Amino acid sequence: FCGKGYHLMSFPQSAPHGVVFLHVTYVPAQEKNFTTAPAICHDGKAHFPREGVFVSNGTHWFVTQRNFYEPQIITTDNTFVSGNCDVVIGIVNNTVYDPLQPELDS
Amino acid sequence: YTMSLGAENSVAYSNNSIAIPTNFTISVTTEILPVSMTKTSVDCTMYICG
Amino acid sequence: DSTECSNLLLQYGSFCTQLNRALTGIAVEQDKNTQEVFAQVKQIYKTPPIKDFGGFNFSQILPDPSKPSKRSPIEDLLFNKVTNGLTVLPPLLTDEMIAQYTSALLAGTITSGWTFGAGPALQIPFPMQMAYRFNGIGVTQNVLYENQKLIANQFNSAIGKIQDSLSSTP
Ligand SMILES: *[C@@H]1O[C@H](CO)[C@@H](O[C@@H]2O[C@H](CO)[C@@H](O)[C@H](O)[C@H]2NC(C)=O)[C@H](O)[C@H]1NC(C)=O
Ligand SMILES: *[C@@H]1O[C@H](CO)[C@@H](O[C@@H]2O[C@H](CO)[C@@H](O)[C@H](O)[C@H]2NC(C)=O)[C@H](O)[C@H]1NC(C)=O
Ligand SMILES: *[C@@H]1O[C@H](CO)[C@@H](O[C@@H]2O[C@H](CO)[C@@H](O)[C@H](O)[C@H]2NC(C)=O)[C@H](O)[C@H]1NC(C)=O
Ligand SMILES: *[C@@H]1O[C@H](CO)[C@@H](O[C@@H]2O[C@H](CO)[C@@H](O)[C@H](O)[C@H]2NC(C)=O)[C@H](O)[C@H]1NC(C)=O
Ligand SMILES: *[C@@H]1O[C@H](CO)[C@@H](O[C@@H]2O[C@H](CO)[C@@H](O)[C@H](O)[C@H]2NC(C)=O)[C@H](O)[C@H]1NC(C)=O
Ligand SMILES: *[C@@H]1O[C@H](CO)[C@@H](O)[C@H](O)[C@H]1NC(C)=O
Repeated sequence: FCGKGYHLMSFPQSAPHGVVFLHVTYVPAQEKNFTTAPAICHDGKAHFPREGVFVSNGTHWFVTQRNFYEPQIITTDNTFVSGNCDVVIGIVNNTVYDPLQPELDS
Repeated sequence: YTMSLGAENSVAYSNNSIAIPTNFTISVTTEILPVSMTKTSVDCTMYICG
Repeated sequence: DSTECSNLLLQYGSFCTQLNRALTGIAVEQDKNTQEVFAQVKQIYKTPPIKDFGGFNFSQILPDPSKPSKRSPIEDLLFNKVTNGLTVLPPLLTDEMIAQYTSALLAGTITSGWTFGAGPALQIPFPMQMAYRFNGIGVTQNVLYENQKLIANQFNSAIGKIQDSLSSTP
């Protein structure tokens, strides 16, 4: 409706008997393949991304936002737990880091 | 000639692969929309009869 | 073919030119409408040969290779269910090219979700895409993943009911 791509903003310009809209949009570019999984199996529990997606560069698993590649460590702060690993089709085994875990250890 | 609908692009679909963008383009496009016409008035008596 | 009639018709001026211009404008407007509706993608996307979409069946909406018209069964049923100076101009886009445009749109929305409409087509598994759509309407991803077989079965049943309803209602 407001240009090709994800619409960011628009600017109006007057024209003889008309209007010209300059649509400023965000276009994704330089995409890269990654291996993806619906959920992460850890300690018999299924972890799902809170806002992003699980991606793998070949050996390690990360969670990133869907519209830009920004890999982050899969922790308990950006994932949520729902059920065990027996139900979700395609769940893979990976560790889930706990930020509180070094705190009570020390 | 027979007109080409477009360039063929077979998306590499598989059940466990995703494509994530690593960059972006800020694209500005133009959209021209007419708003008004010239306001014309015709005197019917003067047009038909002078 | 009467010359005397045309000579008398010339006394009325450019009425015939006006009517021909209006009809020409309508005729080009129909082609413009078809371009605006169906030709919204400049890439002709194709589905993969293996139809592994996590239980989702699209055979009733994807084009049938066995048919020479390269239409879907639903589109084939739709085409079967629709039945002195005058000329009928053919449309600029034929039915097979319009079907090809719809096939490209279907392949894009199945293999890439909404990414192909906003830029380059980014591949994504179809259950994950459905989970994204679930999050769009405010339902968590887990609900989609846990009940994926049920959702796929309901979707296939609904598509079959659509074909049956179109085939059974005049
Ligand atoms: C996937 O990404 C991870 C994280 O960037 C990579 O792991 C790092 O690789 C560099 C390069 O040798 C090492 O110096 C780091 O020590 C690694 N970090 C960890 C935590 O192991 C990994 O190599 C990447 N894999 C591929 C195939 O690209
Ligand atoms: C992911 O981890 C689970 C548990 O750590 C694995 O499930 C085990 O698989 C072995 C071999 O099939 C069985 O003998 C065990 O009884 C299973 N344990 C449980 C609790 O189910 C699972 O195979 C792992 N998957 C992958 C791909 O590594
Ligand atoms: C992601 O991987 C797929 C498959 O490995 C790539 O698709 C191939 O691209 C090459 C480059 O032109 C083609 O010759 C092949 O025919 C493609 N294969 C298929 C099955 O389509 C794809 O290019 C990769 N994506 C990125 C961004 O590199
Ligand atoms: C993302 O894309 C931009 C272009 O839009 C890249 O910026 C260019 O980078 C090259 C090499 O680094 C320079 O020669 C150009 O002058 C840059 N152009 C502009 C407009 O700045 C940027 O490097 C890309 N970033 C990543 C991480 O891929
Ligand atoms: C997808 O749906 C189609 C049609 O709904 C299925 O095709 C049917 O397959 C059964 C068994 O092979 C046949 O008895 C029917 O006659 C077929 N119907 C039609 C219209 O051809 C198909 O099996 C489903 N699954 C896949 C993976 O394509
Ligand atoms: C993906 O497909 C492969 C076969 O190509 C299969 O072995 C694997 O189990 C599938 N994974 C899912 C999550 O469907």
